[PDB]
Amino acid sequence: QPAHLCFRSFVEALKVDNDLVEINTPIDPNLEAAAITRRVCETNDKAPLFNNLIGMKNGLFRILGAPGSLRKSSADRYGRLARHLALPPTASMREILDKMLSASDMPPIPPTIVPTGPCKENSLDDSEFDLTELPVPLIHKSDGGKYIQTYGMHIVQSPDGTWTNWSIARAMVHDKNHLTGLVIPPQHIWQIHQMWKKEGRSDVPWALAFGVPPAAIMASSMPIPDGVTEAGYVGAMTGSSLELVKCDTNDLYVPATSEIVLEGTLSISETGPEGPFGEMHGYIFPGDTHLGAKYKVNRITYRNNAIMPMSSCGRLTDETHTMIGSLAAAEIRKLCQQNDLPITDAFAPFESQVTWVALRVDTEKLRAMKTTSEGFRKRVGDVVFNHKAGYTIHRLVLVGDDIDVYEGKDVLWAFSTRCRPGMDETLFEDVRGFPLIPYMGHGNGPAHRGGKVVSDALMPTEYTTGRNWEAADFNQSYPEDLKQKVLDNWTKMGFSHHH
Amino acid sequence: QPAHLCFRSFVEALKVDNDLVEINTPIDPNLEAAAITRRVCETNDKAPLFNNLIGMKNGLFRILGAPGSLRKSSADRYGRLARHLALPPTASMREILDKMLSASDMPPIPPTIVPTGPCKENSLDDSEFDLTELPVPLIHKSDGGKYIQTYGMHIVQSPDGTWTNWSIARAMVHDKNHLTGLVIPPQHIWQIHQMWKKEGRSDVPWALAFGVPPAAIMASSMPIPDGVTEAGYVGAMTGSSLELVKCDTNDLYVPATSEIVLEGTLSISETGPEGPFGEMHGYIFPGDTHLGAKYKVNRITYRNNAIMPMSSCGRLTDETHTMIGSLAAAEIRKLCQQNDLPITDAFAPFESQVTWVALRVDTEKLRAMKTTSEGFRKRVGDVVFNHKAGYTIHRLVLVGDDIDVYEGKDVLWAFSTRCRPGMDETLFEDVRGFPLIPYMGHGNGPAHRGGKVVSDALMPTEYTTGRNWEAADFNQSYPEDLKQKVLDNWTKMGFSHHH
Ligand SMILES: Cc1cc2c3c(c1C)C(C)(C)CC=[N+]3c1c([nH]c(=O)[nH]c1=O)N2C[C@H](O)[C@H](O)[C@H](O)COP(=O)(O)O
Ligand SMILES: Cc1cc2c3c(c1C)C(C)(C)CC=[N+]3c1c([nH]c(=O)[nH]c1=O)N2C[C@H](O)[C@H](O)[C@H](O)COP(=O)(O)O
Ligand SMILES: [K+]
Ligand SMILES: [K+]
Ligand SMILES: [K+]
Ligand SMILES: [K+]
Ligand SMILES: [Mn+2]
Ligand SMILES: [Mn+2]
Repeated sequence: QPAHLCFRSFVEALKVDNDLVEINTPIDPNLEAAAITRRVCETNDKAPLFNNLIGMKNGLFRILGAPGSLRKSSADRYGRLARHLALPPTASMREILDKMLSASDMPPIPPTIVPTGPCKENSLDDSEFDLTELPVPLIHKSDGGKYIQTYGMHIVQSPDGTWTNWSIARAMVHDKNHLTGLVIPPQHIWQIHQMWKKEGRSDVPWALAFGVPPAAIMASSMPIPDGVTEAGYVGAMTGSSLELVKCDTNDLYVPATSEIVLEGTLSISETGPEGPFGEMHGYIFPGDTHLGAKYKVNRITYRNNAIMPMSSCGRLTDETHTMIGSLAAAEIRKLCQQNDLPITDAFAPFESQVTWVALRVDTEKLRAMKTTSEGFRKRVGDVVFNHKAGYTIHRLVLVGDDIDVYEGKDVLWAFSTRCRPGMDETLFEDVRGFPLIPYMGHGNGPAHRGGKVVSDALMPTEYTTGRNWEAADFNQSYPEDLKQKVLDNWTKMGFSHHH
Repeated sequence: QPAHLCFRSFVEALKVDNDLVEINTPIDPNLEAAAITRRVCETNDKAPLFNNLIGMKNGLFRILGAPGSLRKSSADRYGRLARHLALPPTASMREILDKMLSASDMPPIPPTIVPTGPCKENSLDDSEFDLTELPVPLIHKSDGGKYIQTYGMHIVQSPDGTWTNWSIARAMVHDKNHLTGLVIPPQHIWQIHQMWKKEGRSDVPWALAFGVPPAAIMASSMPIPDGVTEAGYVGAMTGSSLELVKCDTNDLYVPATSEIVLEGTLSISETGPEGPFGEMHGYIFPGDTHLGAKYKVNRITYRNNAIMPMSSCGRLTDETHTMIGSLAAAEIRKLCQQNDLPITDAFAPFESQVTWVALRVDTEKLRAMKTTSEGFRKRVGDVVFNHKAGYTIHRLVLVGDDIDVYEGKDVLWAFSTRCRPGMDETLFEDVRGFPLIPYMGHGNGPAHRGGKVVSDALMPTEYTTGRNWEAADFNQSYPEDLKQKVLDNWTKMGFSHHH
């Protein structure tokens, strides 16, 4: 099976790329696996495959850390993400985000039901497993539980059957047969949960599949529109119908090559302690436990020699930055364009801890609109901050065509030099806020509302007659023939891609 | 003579450090020297010494570019600055800024007058020089003149004789015997000029010395207090009285080893076209010429084989970042402390284009103050933004003790995650603004007023009971013994100072 369609093949691809370290000696899931992974993520090293996890039994489980993190070299920096999508390892972020958006104006390709697959190789009924006995990692020393779920896909379906959602939401072990996790607005797992709660008749049929097709985990992490079944979006993106197998204990369908599948129910009534967890913004607040959603596990199925992917999330750079931020930015770009806003590109700078999105403006189109900063900022912020795709993002930075929004140095330059604090900004207090940002949930104001801003780093003439500066840089401050001469003589004089 | 006391010895020090490239073939001062220098500054390469400048005649002049720019390696990143000050090349920014502040609670050591020095080796009277015939560089292609003055020291004295100021302010060639330049409030050259204007009786006696003692050019660039003679501050910092020689045509005193000295007058009545110039924030606005101050040159004296230092300023990183930003930050740190504010450290992040200063707070002291964010931000911003040391800085970021303000990644992390836009900020519209920032002088609001902000990246419990988080990073999220084990086994497992 191709790497983008099969997690086991993806692992092989990483090995073949010299982008994997296999660790065959015993590693403790209590902190050690996650510490190694954390160090990988902070240094852009090779992904760790833990083949010898202390507590592994009857095939459950090995661990792959850092599945969607960065590589060291600039040339293949996003290669691990490219390997989720059948793209060349040198793909740019623009190419990755375009691939993720491509299915948005294509017919879905619905999944294909097959009778069996590798995920059925082994099974454990409700007398034969205990979640507390598996080698579930403790990822950060102050976590409030062992977070089994950091890179699997939750599967829930609307009561009417018409929408099946795939998403990544965290969850930890509660006891032998239950998990607790976040189920919060405006996420689609929450929206579907609310539908079942209003019906009031049963718990939500649920499955959680780990080690799913890489293209599917990417779509899981993306805020594609309400009511759109991710399986058919992934089918259209990849050009192929995804092969799914029915669960044994409910009528949901999971990817045939899933490494590990949990089947059960998400309660419409019960809750349990959840958190704290070391989160995407780089913090944990020890002791901050709150009631979360509660999942009951009735059955486990799994591949021979099953591998559990894990995100050791926190400070830069891991899957929470590369996937949450970038994929939100992609959706925001599309949303802007669909609202007739002249946005060409969007990216969440890593430097902002993916709390900003920089929006590149086609300034020729802007000039035709004959508008002003105040008006334009308000329009952009209303579109984005009133939409689910804007949920995680608290600052939008508008920049003109000279800025590469995929280069954080350039975004920071433009923000710092072109946006006058206060005057060139519009604050949004009556929008949904992202409580996980420390200044929100642990800050001075409402955790769930406000704290958002549009920062206009467009210069005045960008709205009227066109850019009226040149950069004071080597590229712009010297003629072509001179630059080339300098470059050609550089090493001759005495001065100093792949790598 | 030691390197910090003699520019010619400083050049030798750079050579001996393997931090100099001597270019002995012809180089054009029209753009080429500055293009090479620009590329150096953008890549942190070795400083260029142009020994063969097209247009050099009778000893005027060679050029040294990038005298205060960065080195590539982390270990000696600030080594060129350290060489201005007799510090080891591995000195930290903290050590550099402490050295620059050291003279602030020492008695001045006034200069010593000597009868002659190298700066008298050659001379040109007002029948023998023409500024338009010297190899003055065109630094950026759209500059409005040839900017002879980018790293020399202007010398002016109050009418009463009691304050002699040394500073760096730009100036360009106007004609055979005049320069034009910026003389703007609140700079000390402007303050002294105003004194002479109010007296109304003559033009200001002036000298401009290039290739001065490195320790003197550093103090030139620093906003030490009103009324303090830089020569005596430098004497106290270095522990030695600086040797000065009288000008030939006026009674000002210049460093004995100056490479090149211009003597003349700064007019109290006349102006001439000045600018545009490619500036510290990374921009030039072609055609933006305005009237500037006008200097008349009556005499030139110079060393044999004189060397003119040049800053090819613009986008990161050059002397305008390393010196303007850092030295302002140093003075701000002291100002805060003298106003009883619990500030330990200050630095202007390069990422902010040195428009921000991050202020590290001693949070134990803050807690004792029993205050709030709103109150504390206002107090800090009043002290700093009402003072000349705050002139160039438009955003102050308050951070707690865990943040190294000399590391821009950490400042950006804290700003993005701990300061809620709007709520956690105080805007200052009734303070002096820095018009050279594009969003000021070319922006939507008054060029000279407002546009400043205090951004509080202190978390709520930092004011009350103490930090209540741990970072989700390798350092903080794992115990000591584990970290050490991971590190010790890193290369064994398969994973990857001076450089
Ligand atoms: C890649 C990724 C995405 C996480 C995520 C993580 C990763 C690694 C974690 C597991 C390591 C930590 C927490 N995460 C959660 C999360 N969204 C959410 O609601 N709760 C979470 O608890 N997301 C973001 C969520 O997947 C995206 O917002 C999707 O748009 C949600 O899909 P949906 O649009 O169908 O609701
Ligand atoms: C290092 C450095 C400092 C420049 C400077 C440059 C460099 C390289 C340039 C020459 C390349 C470009 C412009 N600069 C000017 C400038 N200050 C100013 O008023 N006008 C300028 O035109 N400064 C900043 C000024 O030197 C500091 O603000 C000092 O505090 C001024 O000394 P003072 O406190 O005694 O007034
Ligand atoms: K999704
Ligand atoms: K603006
Ligand atoms: K000075
Ligand atoms: K704050
Ligand atoms: Mn969805
Ligand atoms: Mn001064």
